[PDB]
Amino acid sequence: TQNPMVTGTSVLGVKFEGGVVIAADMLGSYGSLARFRNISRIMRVNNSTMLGASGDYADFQYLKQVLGQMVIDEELLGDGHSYSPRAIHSWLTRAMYSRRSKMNPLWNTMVIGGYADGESFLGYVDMLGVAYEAPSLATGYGAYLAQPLLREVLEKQPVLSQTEARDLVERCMRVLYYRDARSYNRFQIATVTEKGVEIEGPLSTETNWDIAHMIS
Amino acid sequence: RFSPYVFNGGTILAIAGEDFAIVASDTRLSEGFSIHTRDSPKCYKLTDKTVIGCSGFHGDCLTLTKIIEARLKMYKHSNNKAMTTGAIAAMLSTILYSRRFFPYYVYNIIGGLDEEGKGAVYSFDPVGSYQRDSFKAGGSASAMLQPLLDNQVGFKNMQNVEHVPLSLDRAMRLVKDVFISAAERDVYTGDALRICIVTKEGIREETVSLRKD
Amino acid sequence: MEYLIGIQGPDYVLVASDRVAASNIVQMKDDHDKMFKMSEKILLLCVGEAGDTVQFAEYIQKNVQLYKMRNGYELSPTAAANFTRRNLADCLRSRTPYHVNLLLAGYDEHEGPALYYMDYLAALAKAPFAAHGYGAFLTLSILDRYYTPTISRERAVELLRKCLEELQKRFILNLPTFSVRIIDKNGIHDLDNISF
Amino acid sequence: MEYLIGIQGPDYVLVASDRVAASNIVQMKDDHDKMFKMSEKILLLCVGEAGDTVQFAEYIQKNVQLYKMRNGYELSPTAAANFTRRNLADCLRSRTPYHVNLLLAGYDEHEGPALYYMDYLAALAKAPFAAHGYGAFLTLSILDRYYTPTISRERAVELLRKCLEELQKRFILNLPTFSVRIIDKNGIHDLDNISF
Amino acid sequence: SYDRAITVFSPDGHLFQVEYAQEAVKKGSTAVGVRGRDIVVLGVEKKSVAKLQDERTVRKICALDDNVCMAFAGLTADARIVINRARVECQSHRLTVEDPVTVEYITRYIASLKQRYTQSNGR
Amino acid sequence: SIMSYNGGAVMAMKGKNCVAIAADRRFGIQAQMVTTDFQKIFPMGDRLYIGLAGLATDVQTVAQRLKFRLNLYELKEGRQIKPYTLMSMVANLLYEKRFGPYYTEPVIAGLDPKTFKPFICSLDLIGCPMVTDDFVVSGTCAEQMYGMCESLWEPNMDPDHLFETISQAMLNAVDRDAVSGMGVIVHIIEKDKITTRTLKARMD
Amino acid sequence: TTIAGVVYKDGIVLGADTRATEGMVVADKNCSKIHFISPNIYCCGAGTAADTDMTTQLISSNLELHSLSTGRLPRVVTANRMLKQMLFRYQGYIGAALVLGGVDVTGPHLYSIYPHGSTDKLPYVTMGSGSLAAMAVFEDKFRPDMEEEEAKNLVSEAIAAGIFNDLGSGSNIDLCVISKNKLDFLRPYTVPNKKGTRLGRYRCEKGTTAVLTEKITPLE
Amino acid sequence: TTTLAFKFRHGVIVAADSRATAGAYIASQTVKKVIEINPYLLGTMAGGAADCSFWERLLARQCRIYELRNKERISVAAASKLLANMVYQYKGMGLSMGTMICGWDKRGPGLYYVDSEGNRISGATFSVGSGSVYAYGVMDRGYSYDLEVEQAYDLARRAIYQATYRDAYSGGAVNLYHVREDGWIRVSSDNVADLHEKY
Amino acid sequence: TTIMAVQFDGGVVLGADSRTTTGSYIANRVTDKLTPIHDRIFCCRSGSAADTQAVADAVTYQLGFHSIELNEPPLVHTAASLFKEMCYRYREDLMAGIIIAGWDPQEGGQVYSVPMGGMMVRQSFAIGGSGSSYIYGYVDATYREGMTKEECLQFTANALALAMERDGSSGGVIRLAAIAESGVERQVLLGDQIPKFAVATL
Amino acid sequence: TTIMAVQFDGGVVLGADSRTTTGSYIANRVTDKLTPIHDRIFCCRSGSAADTQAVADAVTYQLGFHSIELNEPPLVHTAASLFKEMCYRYREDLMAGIIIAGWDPQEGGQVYSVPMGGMMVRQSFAIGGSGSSYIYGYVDATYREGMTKEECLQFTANALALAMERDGSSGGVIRLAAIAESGVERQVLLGDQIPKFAVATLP
Ligand SMILES: [Cl-]
Ligand SMILES: [Cl-]
Ligand SMILES: [Cl-]
Ligand SMILES: [Cl-]
Ligand SMILES: [Cl-]
Ligand SMILES: [Cl-]
Ligand SMILES: [Cl-]
Ligand SMILES: [Cl-]
Ligand SMILES: [Cl-]
Ligand SMILES: [Cl-]
Ligand SMILES: [Cl-]
Ligand SMILES: [Cl-]
Ligand SMILES: [Cl-]
Ligand SMILES: [Cl-]
Ligand SMILES: [Cl-]
Ligand SMILES: [Cl-]
Ligand SMILES: [Cl-]
Ligand SMILES: [Cl-]
Ligand SMILES: [Cl-]
Ligand SMILES: [Cl-]
Ligand SMILES: [K+]
Ligand SMILES: [K+]
Ligand SMILES: [K+]
Ligand SMILES: [Mg+2]
Ligand SMILES: [Mg+2]
Ligand SMILES: [Mg+2]
Ligand SMILES: [Mg+2]
Ligand SMILES: [Mg+2]
Ligand SMILES: [Mg+2]
Ligand SMILES: [Mg+2]
Repeated sequence: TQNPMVTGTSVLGVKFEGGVVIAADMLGSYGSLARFRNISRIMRVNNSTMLGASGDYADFQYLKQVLGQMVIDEELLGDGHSYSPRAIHSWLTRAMYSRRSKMNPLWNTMVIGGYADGESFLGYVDMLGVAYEAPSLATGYGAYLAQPLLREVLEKQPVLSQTEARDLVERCMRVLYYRDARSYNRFQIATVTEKGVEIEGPLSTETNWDIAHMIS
Repeated sequence: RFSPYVFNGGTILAIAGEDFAIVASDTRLSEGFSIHTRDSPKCYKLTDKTVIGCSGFHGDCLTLTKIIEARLKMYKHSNNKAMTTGAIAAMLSTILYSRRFFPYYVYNIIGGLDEEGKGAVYSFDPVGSYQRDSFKAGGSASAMLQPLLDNQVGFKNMQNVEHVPLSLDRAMRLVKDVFISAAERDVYTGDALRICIVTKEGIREETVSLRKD
Repeated sequence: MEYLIGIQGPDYVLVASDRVAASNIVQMKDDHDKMFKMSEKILLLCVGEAGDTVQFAEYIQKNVQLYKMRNGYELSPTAAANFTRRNLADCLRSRTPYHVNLLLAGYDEHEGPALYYMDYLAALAKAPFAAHGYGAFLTLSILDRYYTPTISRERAVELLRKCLEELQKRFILNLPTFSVRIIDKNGIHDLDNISF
Repeated sequence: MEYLIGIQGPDYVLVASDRVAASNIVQMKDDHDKMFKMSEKILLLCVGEAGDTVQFAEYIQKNVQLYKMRNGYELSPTAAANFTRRNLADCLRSRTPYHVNLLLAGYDEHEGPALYYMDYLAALAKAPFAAHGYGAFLTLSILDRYYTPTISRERAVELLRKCLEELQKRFILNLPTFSVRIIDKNGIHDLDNISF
Repeated sequence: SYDRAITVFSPDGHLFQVEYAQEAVKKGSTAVGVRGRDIVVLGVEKKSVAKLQDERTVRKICALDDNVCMAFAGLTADARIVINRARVECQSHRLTVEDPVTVEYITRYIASLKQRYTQSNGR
Repeated sequence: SIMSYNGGAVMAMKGKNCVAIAADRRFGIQAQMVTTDFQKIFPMGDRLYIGLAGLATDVQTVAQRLKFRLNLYELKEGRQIKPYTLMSMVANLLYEKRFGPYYTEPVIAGLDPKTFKPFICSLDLIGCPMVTDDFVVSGTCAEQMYGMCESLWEPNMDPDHLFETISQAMLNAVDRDAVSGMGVIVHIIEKDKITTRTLKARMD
Repeated sequence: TTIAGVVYKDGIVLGADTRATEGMVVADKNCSKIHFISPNIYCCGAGTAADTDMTTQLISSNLELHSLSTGRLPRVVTANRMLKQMLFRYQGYIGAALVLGGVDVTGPHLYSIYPHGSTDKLPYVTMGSGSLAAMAVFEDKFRPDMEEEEAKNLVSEAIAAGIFNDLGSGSNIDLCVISKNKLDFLRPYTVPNKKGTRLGRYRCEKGTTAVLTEKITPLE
Repeated sequence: TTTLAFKFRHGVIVAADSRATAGAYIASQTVKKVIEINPYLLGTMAGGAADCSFWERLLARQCRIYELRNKERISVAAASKLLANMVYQYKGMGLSMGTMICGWDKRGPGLYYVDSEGNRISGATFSVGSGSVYAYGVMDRGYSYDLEVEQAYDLARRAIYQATYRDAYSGGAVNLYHVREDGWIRVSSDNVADLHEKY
Repeated sequence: TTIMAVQFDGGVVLGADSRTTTGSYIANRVTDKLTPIHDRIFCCRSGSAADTQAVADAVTYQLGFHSIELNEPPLVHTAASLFKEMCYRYREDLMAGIIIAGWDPQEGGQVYSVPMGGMMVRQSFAIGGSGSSYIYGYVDATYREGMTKEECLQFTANALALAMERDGSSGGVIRLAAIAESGVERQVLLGDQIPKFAVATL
Repeated sequence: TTIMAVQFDGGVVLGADSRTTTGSYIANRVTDKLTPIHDRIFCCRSGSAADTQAVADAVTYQLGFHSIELNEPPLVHTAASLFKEMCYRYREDLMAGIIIAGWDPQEGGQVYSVPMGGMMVRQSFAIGGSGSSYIYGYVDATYREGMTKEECLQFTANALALAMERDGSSGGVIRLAAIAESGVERQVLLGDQIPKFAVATLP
């Protein structure tokens, strides 16, 4: 992609005790137009790993196609080895870097969440092959609006319960809906634990508009 | 138009002693006016005797370190010995030059022991020009660090001062001081300072807290 | 490309300038003079953009002469250099900037010889020797190498010649002749052209 | 800027070229030779972009010499000029064009003296006299004014000198010395450099 | 393209196609070289006479460059190929090293060309 | 960069009852040194100095036009200007040219003419003032200067220690800048005297 | 820069960080960004520092002339109009982004003012390179009619969010609290950032620096 | 950078400064700009540091292969031509190299200027780099073929020194080498600040 | 932004969304884009906030003074003319798309558009702003001659809700005003009060 | 252009305007923008006429061959996937906004959008082309789950008529197609058959 077309906004993620939660709204925007209002921007990769993507939705669908086929291929072998979250994140880093280096990027920013061998995994990869791990992540405007809130809570309490992480994510989604003009109040939350990957949705945040009467 | 590069910050420093080398870096990874993470060291262990510091575009830092890792294993397989600090440096110069027309946006400094067991520092530009140094700063705050090292390690501009060998204890104090000074003024340098000390006994690690603003 | 040079001894300032006016691939004049007499003991040497150079220098010249007529005595070299600088600086950001590079050479009764360098931006520096033009790149190091503060005028004309011979040898432009003048307590003296 | 000149008489071709290699504001060599011997009776004079000039001329030179070894006799001046043109023209729209301007001077047993002009586009013209470089602008009219087809070699060298003296007088670039050679039935002869 | 292995080993370590090439040389016209003190001479059995021949066109002594020449024996059409390859190489040498070739240099070049045609597919 | 066309470096530093101000000596045009004694620090009072780095023409113009305004001020007020007031005067002068600025970023160092309290500040090219209690730097090697000042400066230095600190901070900073150096001048300002020194310095 | 303001039950709380940068280098660690307009009106400034300084100084001065003439305490609306009409006339070339708050005869008022001359009257606002971080805190935690201490807590939390998440922001948190009965200019309010220790000592003794020339000039 | 070289009766003098810059930042003052290609050939670094070092290292490789294949040392002419031919293919791609190839072969002392623009020229004296105009002035006024060895050293040293004074991009130390018939020798390394005190 | 006004027998209804954006950051989510120009004359503002605030302030001044001089309520047509004169004269330096609507005793309820460029036309109903593109079809199909005040308020709220769903540059709350001989009645629709039309799921 | 398709129980309705412009010259006022890809699968074409004709012809070829090999009617989802693969792969060299709609025995009536860039999404109804901007509001307000065939044809004709009034790049006649297990039924609305909505002229 040289010129992104239909795009998704922020993806959020946070580690918690026993898992990882990621969130993304269900909108594909076409410039300012809220065009495709019921699309999933999250993929279950395999039992231990999930992915959420900002940016060009066609390129995300391509990655979903390729990655989905890679997991099918591995499962056919029935040999007791599976791609860990970290392995998937590595692969994605290489794939994005390689496409960058051909001056033909996949126009995406991604959040990979996972749970394997008692460890929560949360990793970022961008369209240039910049990749890293952290206890919480937020792409797009989420970097400016949601990440400060995630990090403030994590400083007071680095280990969150599932429910605490889930409530924190809902608070961030609300903030994004108030302040990102490319957001939409219909979203999914995906959780990975010992039990696997669960995608919940469509969800909505309650909103407050009391400030409308507080101009003077 | 697409730009294949971004600047991700990072300051690196290496110092050669008589029987040690230090490689140090901050742990902030930045982009634009934002912090990606506060825990991203810029130092990588290559062998028991050699560490490399890498700053600049993180996409290239990650790719280049993985290439170096593969090349060290290939070397060991074909030659039946680990690559020396010097050979790593010479090889890295050629890897960087292979991208002369689409460079790795990476400033590299190698610190390690040479074949006599003495500290060795090699510094590089992005296309692989390099040389051996006594000490060298790279990356975001390098202009802030280097003059103090010139003064305090090189004894430059000082009269009536004995030119003593650099102890590990004094090298460590200098390292911590120049990073604390840099964290005050360079917006990109912060969070924490990671220090690797290479000696004959192995590589040990210290970390010191820096300001988080 | 025009060349100016000055060399200040203890009681004199020696100056020289090429005698070429060029246009495109031709020399159109080979006896051109780049020096302007401001007063009995001041020369302004001026190079740069066509039109600007003569317009600027002649404006300065007339105003220096006016000051003499109004007041019955002359501006000092230093006062003249600062007056020149003020005008160039004042015009820098105007609708009429002057794209000129200058040397001002003078002798003052009480202060002795002075040589001033100015660029088109109007930075003013006093110097023991100086040069303007692409030829300065090839000659300034010769001056740094051989000069002294007490250099006699016979020796200074040799030093000047070495600079000019270096242009004949090494510079890509054809600058075969140079005007040469010296200023001292007794005013401005014309010396022989140095010619190749 | 580099200068080449050729003058064809009845039974000879006289050529000259400046001896300067320049870079930015300096001459870096003052005994440079722009002539390449292709065979016993052919000189190629080549100017233009750095790298391209030598690479092109030496490629031609080797191939002319190869023809001689393969066949036991030499290419004629005309055949050599056309070979040169074919190569330059074939490269013109390739990934490796050569930015070179040329004269080719030769003597053929049966056809006599020949002088060919080629520009970087690879247009080829036979001429009784020709020149390349900015210096040609100042010298061609001198050739038009004084040349005749029966011009003796001792007169041709005087005519050449007048052209070179014109460059010293009027051309803005410092070209103080020139290589001079003449070709006739007896091969290529070096003449004294013409120097100023 | 034709990739048959033509020159191969046989059971006693022989390369039969090379040995047969040597038989071709042995049926060629005799050629002699003698190295003198300050002269070197080549002489060759003409091949024929044949009074109706244009002598010039069948010489078996050939200049490679101004300072090097050669004679050959064996297949004349093959020799012409080797000669013209060497002539090209003499000009490359002058081009890149700005000296004529040594006799040894060009001999070495010719020898390695010949060795390659004993170890390359299709030839 | 317009600001690097001439190069140059200035700094000021606070001590116990004293201030210091320093500058390099080079006047150059891009790569070419023209002189090695170019004045960048100017007296604005017995115990008050202004140092200017940036485009040499504007260094000179701002110093001269500032002196014009200050001389008139002192004649009208019948007193020496306070350091903070000089800062404000300079800010006003620079901001008048907000939409075609002078390319200079001054530093001021002095002692109050009545109380002798130390003052230092710097201004950007459009007149934004910054007062500090330690040091200020301006020039083509600001980063190098920050590194030296951050590491060496300490509070309440006596004049001898202040002199060594500002000197070492300047010398080692400019030695990592191609277009600053060719000498260093240092003024130490105290209640009862000014001490002016040129330093042994690299000339490359 | 991170600057912010809120309307609380009895007044206004303004906030600001104290970093000023030149490029990606910290020039000032203790810049004052909360500017006096009148005794009852203050204004935080972001954008081009000389423009925020000179613009607030000018309006403050014109407002003083106004209040000297009227004999009355100035109105926040009046500062707002004067600022916006001047900024509009300059077409965004005066790079002043302002948070204006005060308390007048009609109570508390808070406005954001942009360089091109638009203004918004709101119960909370943020500006500067840290404004999104600070706004996130407000959207998550602002309630109408907060008590003074809660409002001070909220604003400092918002400024801290900018401080820690924006490379353009840093050093201290300043607050200004304005009510009918009081003005508390709290500089600093909090100092979440501190230089680390110096571990070595570089105290260079007399004669360490080689000297070429010296002149002492005694003064009266 | 300032580099120079000249042929004279007793071989070739080769000299350089030691400064590298990145914009106005001085990145090093200990650059080795005289490149030891092999024991009988020197090269010099100006323009792009990596470009000179890489291509002169490739030159060194090829000269050694040559020596092994041919059983004799490559000429200065041939070595300079190998380098010219290597870089010619990259014209227009932004290599920056200006080098002097310095040796002593069967034609005696040899000196060629070679650059990334495609130039390759033999000559008596050259200077290359941002400070070359300043070195030329001093070298040209003092140069003769018949300079005694110590006089040639002094000239080379002083020409580099004077370039470092005027050229912001030149400085550090002056490094001086002498190509003799049996190989080159390192003559001296003098800090510019110590030369200042002397001159 | 989305703005709208609609005429009924005896008055006008005005409405706007409340979103102000810089790029895709929402700088004000509760903007009041309906600005009073006189007792019974409002304007709806779209385009540059600086420009529309400046122009509205200036017209308010001009119309106020005019009205005091004449000792009569101003004509809606006069207010629109004042906007038009300024928007046309300064069309190369403004990015302003305005709807003027109100009531006067001479001509009753009236709606004028002054789009970018500074033309002026009276309309039965007007829409503007970035979000208006998405509701041309809807308004063209839904508009009926003779709508009551309560019907016009519903029509405006529905149209604005639809625009707000689709236009990234529009959103927040719906501000409505009805103007008639009796005065001005303002209200806000927020949250669940905003008309809702399902996403076409499955 | 304005294009649209809408699902009902047992089939789909497709529609388009008929205007092809070069700049603001109408080069074809009776364009057929509904292209058959197989017996019961159509595409609606918007964007570059060269691109959409070339892509439609290629997919028709690919799908025809596939269908002979499998000896079965093709899936609508397979047709859409083939368009998607081509529109995605060549996204830098195409200006194509496609709607694929049809019927197959496995999944019944289906509508897919393949907008510019080459994503693919199944929708209850889809709209595209330059004129679609003007009818988002109308379709959002008007759409109802469970519409009959005769209601879906009315909905489509009304939406297209509204878009055509407002969009300079849309107009002419309305071409409609209904696809179901029984076949394809095509019709044209022209002149007075095109739904009419008054201009709101002044009281
Ligand atoms: Cl959807
Ligand atoms: Cl999934
Ligand atoms: Cl040869
Ligand atoms: Cl003034
Ligand atoms: Cl107001
Ligand atoms: Cl800011
Ligand atoms: Cl060195
Ligand atoms: Cl070889
Ligand atoms: Cl040569
Ligand atoms: Cl250089
Ligand atoms: Cl000497
Ligand atoms: Cl607004
Ligand atoms: Cl409009
Ligand atoms: Cl509008
Ligand atoms: Cl709008
Ligand atoms: Cl909103
Ligand atoms: Cl039509
Ligand atoms: Cl589309
Ligand atoms: Cl479409
Ligand atoms: Cl279309
Ligand atoms: K920092
Ligand atoms: K919206
Ligand atoms: K239409
Ligand atoms: Mg910060
Ligand atoms: Mg002019
Ligand atoms: Mg080329
Ligand atoms: Mg320096
Ligand atoms: Mg220097
Ligand atoms: Mg405007
Ligand atoms: Mg096309």
